[PDB]
Amino acid sequence: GELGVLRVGFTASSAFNSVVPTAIRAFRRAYPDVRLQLEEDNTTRLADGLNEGSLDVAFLRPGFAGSERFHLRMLSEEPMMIVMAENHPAASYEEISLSAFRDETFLLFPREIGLTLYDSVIESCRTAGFEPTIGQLAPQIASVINLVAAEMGVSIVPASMSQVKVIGVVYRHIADQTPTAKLALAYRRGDTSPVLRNFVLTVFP
Amino acid sequence: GELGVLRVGFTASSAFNSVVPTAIRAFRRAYPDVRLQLEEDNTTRLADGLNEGSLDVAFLRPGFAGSERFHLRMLSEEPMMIVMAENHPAASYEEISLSAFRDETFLLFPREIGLTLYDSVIESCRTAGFEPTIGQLAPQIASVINLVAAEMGVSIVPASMSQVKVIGVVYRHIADQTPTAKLALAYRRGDTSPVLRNFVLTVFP
Ligand SMILES: C=C(CC(=O)O)C(=O)O
Ligand SMILES: C=C(CC(=O)O)C(=O)O
Repeated sequence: GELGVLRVGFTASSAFNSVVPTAIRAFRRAYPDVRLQLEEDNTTRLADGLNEGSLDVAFLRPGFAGSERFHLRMLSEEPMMIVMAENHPAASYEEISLSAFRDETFLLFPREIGLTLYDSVIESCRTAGFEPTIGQLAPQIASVINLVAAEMGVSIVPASMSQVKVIGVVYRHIADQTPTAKLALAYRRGDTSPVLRNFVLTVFP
Repeated sequence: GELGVLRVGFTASSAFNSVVPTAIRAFRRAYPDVRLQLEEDNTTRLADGLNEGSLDVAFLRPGFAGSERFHLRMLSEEPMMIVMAENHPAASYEEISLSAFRDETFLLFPREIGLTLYDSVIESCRTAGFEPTIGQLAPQIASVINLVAAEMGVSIVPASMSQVKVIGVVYRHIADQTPTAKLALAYRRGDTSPVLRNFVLTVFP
């Protein structure tokens, strides 16, 4: 499996986690004659792509319905952080608890694209003792961060999204809970393709 | 047109330009009873969405084939910048000329999603006197930046993408040419909807 093409998907936020570019670069160097066709889409779409054979492997968020039909190998777990406007009152706090936002508007992406990550944001607020008020939905976490800059609310994001230094936003660690965003390598059961095997073994030497 | 829904599209990179969140927030405050349905997609898809009626207005890049069928109002022009790995030899230069990359690999997004921006990157290199070697394609400019962090090549991006401070990349202004990335508000000709009118007049008071 030194020649051919591999269709590799990942979520938009997952690309900001170092494991994704690290794996892509490592595979390209070890197997230069395998063309990587890269697709950026959310976990719901990536799982469907794996199921229908339009993707060969994906960096996605584990836990979705039917995930037991695929192989899932954990690649990164990272804390979740609050993103807020620089002038938000909580930005002056020495320690940030989620209860400070019990009456704040949360911006999010539409649940249907990534149920597990969306639900983990809601449950984080529930663990802090409140039902969050969800305001404007935006398509991706980067889109949400840009609306946070316009003071439309706050959000909770994978820690690696703190690289997205939109002017006028700040990222803070959460004093509660330690909610975590998870990234796994996903691929079909009983797909014995040697190219896929070479990719999986590159990601997990 | 104080009630209803407006379907608003924008490209993933365009959200990092302040005009997009500024306009969305201003409209939401002036017309709270109009629901904004936000879609993030590239200029090719946004133009098709406007044509088929699945979008009402878009922040897109002007110049595409058939653009004369729509209204296009310029909203922002910004310089384009080089994004490269922090350890690239040109990162030490006092002034950055595109000819320094004449033998470097350029990473880009697939041309079909945004012909005008893609072609402006190629022509920038041509104006500098070389045909660029295009390496790995990634789906969006943010995806490309993350691969630049893995030292897979360099790219040219709208200046506002310099907010995307992926660890291990740097952004530099270009000594040549002044290549510019353009953002326009696009909507259908002869669409007399009062909600759309209210949005357009919010963006251009
Ligand atoms: C918005 C999401 C959630 C998902 O696709 O699982 C992401 O960027 O990872
Ligand atoms: C990749 C592009 C080009 C386009 O969609 O016109 C962008 O993010 O703006």
